[PDB]
Amino acid sequence: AVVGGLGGYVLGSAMSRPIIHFGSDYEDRYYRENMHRYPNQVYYRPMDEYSNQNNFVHDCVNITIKQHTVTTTTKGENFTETDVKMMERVVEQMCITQYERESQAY
Amino acid sequence: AVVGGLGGYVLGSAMSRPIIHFGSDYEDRYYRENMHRYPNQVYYRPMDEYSNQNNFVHDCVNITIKQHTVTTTTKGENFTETDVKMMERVVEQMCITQYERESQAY
Ligand SMILES: [Cl-]
Ligand SMILES: [Cl-]
Repeated sequence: AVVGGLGGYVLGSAMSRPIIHFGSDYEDRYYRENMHRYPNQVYYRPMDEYSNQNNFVHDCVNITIKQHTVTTTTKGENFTETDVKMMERVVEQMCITQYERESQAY
Repeated sequence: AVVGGLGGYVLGSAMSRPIIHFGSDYEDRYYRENMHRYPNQVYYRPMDEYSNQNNFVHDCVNITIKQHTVTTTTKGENFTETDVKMMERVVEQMCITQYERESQAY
């Protein structure tokens, strides 16, 4: 799963994901709980090619996220405690409905 | 991607994911925003095999979630507006760090 025109991009080394503080309590908790689903390294082009930080960082952010997006994974890889708790509730309701579907039609 | 011992399980038809109301504002919003990452149909065994709803629903919930978990997808398939906003912020910080890594060592 390689995004187009990745040639001449280099993958840097892992780093620690920044801890960010958004105002909202939702964003803060969401970020803690989900930050591991995001990249911990970026793609970039050689410095000998840039005139400033801004351009460097434009290509790096764009391509890093595109590339991270095309990457395959299992749905289960992504889920968290929260997802898990939430599927158990909704999948239970749905199985009760399937049950009713089966009793009525049977 | 088939979980073991799926034989004799049947996949029911899609339904509308229930809308659930948890007390917490986090859970409620999280669920709206994420409910589409969860199944909209379940696996189950023939009714002629059960003595009650509870057993039917035990197998159905367990296997449906296991099976949903092993299912492949792209990381980008999973992301939402929120994930996207969040990656743009963290991937920007990281690209700034990679930048500093490159300026110092260069
Ligand atoms: Cl590096
Ligand atoms: Cl059905």
